[PDB]
Amino acid sequence: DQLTNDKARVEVERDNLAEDIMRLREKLQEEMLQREEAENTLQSFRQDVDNASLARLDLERKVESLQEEIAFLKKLH
Amino acid sequence: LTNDKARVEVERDNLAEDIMRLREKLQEEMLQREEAENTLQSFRQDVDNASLARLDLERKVESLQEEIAFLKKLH
Amino acid sequence: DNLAEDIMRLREKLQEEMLQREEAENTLQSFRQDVDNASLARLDLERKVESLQEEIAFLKKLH
Ligand SMILES: [Cl-]
Repeated sequence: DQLTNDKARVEVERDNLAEDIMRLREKLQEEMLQREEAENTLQSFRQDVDNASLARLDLERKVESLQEEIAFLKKLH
Repeated sequence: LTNDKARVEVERDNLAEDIMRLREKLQEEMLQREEAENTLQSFRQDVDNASLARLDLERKVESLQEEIAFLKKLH
Repeated sequence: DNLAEDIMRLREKLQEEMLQREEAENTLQSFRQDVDNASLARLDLERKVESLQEEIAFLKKLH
């Protein structure tokens, strides 16, 4: 009968909508995870950069000292 | 046949709830995305500053090397 | 009918978010390369500074 077919069809449409929403949800969650990993990696990079800043500071101090010494040695000559 | 209407109302209500949750999670995702963006720009600034600083440091080191060579030539 | 449309809308917005995230991770990779290069240059400058200290010590020994 056409009635049962129409009923089944309506149910199928409902199922399509629900599935579509599920598809969006899951993809969104994938984006969430990837975002999280990206954040972690970026933070590691932050740490690395900060350490590099420390080392660079030390090297700059050393270079200043060397500049003073060279300055004096040039004063001598 | 009011039951037929009731069932439809139930289905639509459930679908509506799903849509809501989807919207909320999407909004949160957008917020976190904003966060990540700001953190990214900040990190870029840090990288640029670091590069500039060590460029200056490189030039200073080179100048030091030159002065050293010049002083060593006097001996 | 506000379900089949609000679904397409959220889908489009989601796609935009995905593209955004892609651009973001690209930028992140670029940052990775930057970090590597920075490390190389840093080590190089460290060795240079060491050498400078040695030569300075030499010049000081000459006096
Ligand atoms: Cl450095």
